[PDB]
Amino acid sequence: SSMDFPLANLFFVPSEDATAFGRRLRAAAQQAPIVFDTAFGMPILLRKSHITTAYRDTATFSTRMFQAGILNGGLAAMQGDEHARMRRVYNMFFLPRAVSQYEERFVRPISEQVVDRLAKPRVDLLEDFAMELPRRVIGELFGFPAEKLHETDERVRAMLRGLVRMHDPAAVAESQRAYGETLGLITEVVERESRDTSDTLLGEILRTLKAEHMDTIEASRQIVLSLILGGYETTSWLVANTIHALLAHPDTLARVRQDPSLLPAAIEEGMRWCPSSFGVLRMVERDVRLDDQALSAGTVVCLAGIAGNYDETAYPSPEVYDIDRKPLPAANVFGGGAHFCVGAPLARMEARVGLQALLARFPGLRAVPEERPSFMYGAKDSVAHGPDKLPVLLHHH
Ligand code: HEM
Repeated sequence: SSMDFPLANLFFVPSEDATAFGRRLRAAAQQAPIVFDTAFGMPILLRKSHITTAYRDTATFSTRMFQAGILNGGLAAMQGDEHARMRRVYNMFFLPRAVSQYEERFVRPISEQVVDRLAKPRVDLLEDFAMELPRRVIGELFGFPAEKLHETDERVRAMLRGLVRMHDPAAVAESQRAYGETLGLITEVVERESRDTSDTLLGEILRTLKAEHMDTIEASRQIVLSLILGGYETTSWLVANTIHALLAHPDTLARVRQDPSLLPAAIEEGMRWCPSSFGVLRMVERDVRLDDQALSAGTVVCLAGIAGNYDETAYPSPEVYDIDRKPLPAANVFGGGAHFCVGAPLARMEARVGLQALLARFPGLRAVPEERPSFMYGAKDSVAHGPDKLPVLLHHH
């Protein structure tokens, strides 16, 4: 629902160049501050000043559109003080100390097992590594088998598609259907790990929720749901895009293999160069003017904060994957303001620890030379921008 905005098609466009997405967004930002994306179904805010303002004025740009779907009752759908309260609690699970504990207890072991398992006939690091690792990690946080989560794949994406394409009745309906079909699993996990007294990081989370007097069936389900949507599906694509960036720049890959301390930068520059999400959705709560542009109350819009990822003035030669950029580029993929991804520290860590294992174990790692991946937003019916595959050779050396 928009007005005088140029039509555009920025998201669902395949390209063999992983930079195409970023460039397109940037190119559109230079033509106009707001466009209407016909495939994505809403006005897209592209100018940094509009976006940074919008992240901070939550009463004008709210997350109330999430109150009408499966995320109702979760953190993202909360507003004002209710959100602040609950965010305080979600924050406790992602503190540096907690995140390191997860690294030693789960993510390092699991990443090593996942990687050794590849030493397989025809390796695709998307399905065999980037999807595998986060799924197994969530498996272990729940005390639940990873193969049972793997069968939720199509449901997890159906759930997510209805959170983005909410202008689409069928996507919304399938999102609800899929949640209902996954409620059993989610409730089971909650019951086992809220049990008498047992031991999963999930158990610790549920005991914390109770200690803070926020223990409800909805809250417990929503946390579990978060861990699935973010810590499994969304994290996968961040790992995939980072890998691709390294494979596509073998000098940089070599440097990183020789000095793993370069990994955090490799990941942050990854998020700039080849971002896995677009930003965020927001509901305009009052008629608002943004320079010459007008938006009506009731319009859902997208803040495409990644349109700055290719601003030459901030990141010269934006097409170039340069892990030496300093300061490191600001991570627009996690959103902004009060709703900024609370799981980021876990996600960044899974990527670091997973990649380090991979590069340690296969010095010979390289892309298969003329099977170029294809990139688009909507890859595999997800809500990520990502490759369709990442075929690799693990030797010579
Ligand atoms: C790794 C586990 C993850 C978990 C458990 C998780 C969880 C969450 C939660 C609960 C929120 C809502 C926070 C709030 O409203 O205050 C959130 C927001 C968000 N997360 Fe994640 N997340 C994860 C990973 C990721 C990854 C890898 C990405 C993107 C690459 C991502 C992108 C986002 C974005 C863009 C938002 C903002 C939505 C908004 O501001 O409206 N997250 N995450």
